[PDB]
Amino acid sequence: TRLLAISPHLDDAVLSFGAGLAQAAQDGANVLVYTVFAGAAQPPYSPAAQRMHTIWGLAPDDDAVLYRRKEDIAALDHLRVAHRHGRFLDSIYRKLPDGRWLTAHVEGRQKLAVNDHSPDSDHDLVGEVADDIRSIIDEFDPTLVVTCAAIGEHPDHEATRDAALFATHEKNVPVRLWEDLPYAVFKSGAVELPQGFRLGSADVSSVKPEMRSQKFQAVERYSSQMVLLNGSENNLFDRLDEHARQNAPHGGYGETTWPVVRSDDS
Ligand SMILES: CCCCCCCCCC(=O)O
Ligand SMILES: [Zn+2]
Repeated sequence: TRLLAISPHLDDAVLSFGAGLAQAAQDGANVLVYTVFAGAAQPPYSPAAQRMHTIWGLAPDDDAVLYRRKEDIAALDHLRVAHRHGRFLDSIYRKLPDGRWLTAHVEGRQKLAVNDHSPDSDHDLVGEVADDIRSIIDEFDPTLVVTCAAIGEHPDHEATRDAALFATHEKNVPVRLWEDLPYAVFKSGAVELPQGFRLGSADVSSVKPEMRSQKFQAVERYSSQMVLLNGSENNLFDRLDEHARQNAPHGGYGETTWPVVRSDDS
């Protein structure tokens, strides 16, 4: 088994699929977690990025990508799986064709806004990510690819998912999507896939308590993300446990994944 997990950001694969990854490794699978939006960023940073850096417990002008890459390596090391850090800039570092930042902070609004931009610029990014994923598929030769469902609709998650769908379709490798966590705790779960693709029936895994423990410990390696993920209740792991319990009231911990298959008449 050669399992390629494609994470949009430095944390998503561990949060959503860390128990699956750890179990795969223990079972003897060759596991590689490739993060798309791990590209190096350097000042000057936008006000919005500087705001995020502060929330992440860094100085505004710190090399946040470096800090997060080190966290990712620590977390994946904990799960005993390999990492690969991609070249694409997180949405907080990207610019529009016109020179404006992609993401902006709006005074008095907690949620960051995305500036409108061309259909072409979106298509081009997905195309580039798909190119890189096709190259990794050639290099790693996975028997299975898993990436995010993009529940929560983060643009980076949607770009990752779509590019993975295109690349795996072209290369004829099976693909599954994980339920994005913690997003799925506060979203409906329904997603809109690119034309021609649809989800098959869900699998809800049953993971041994040791795997849950190992996942949760790995999550804690993402120090920069903890305050943000824990919320005003300090209850990330409680919420993840409850979500798992909902989906398997007769079980222990688990993670929901769906196969992606071709739609009828496509
Ligand atoms: C426009 C939103 C800013 C992008 C922030 C990406 C940070 C990673 C957190 C996550 O993976 O969920
Ligand atoms: Zn993410």
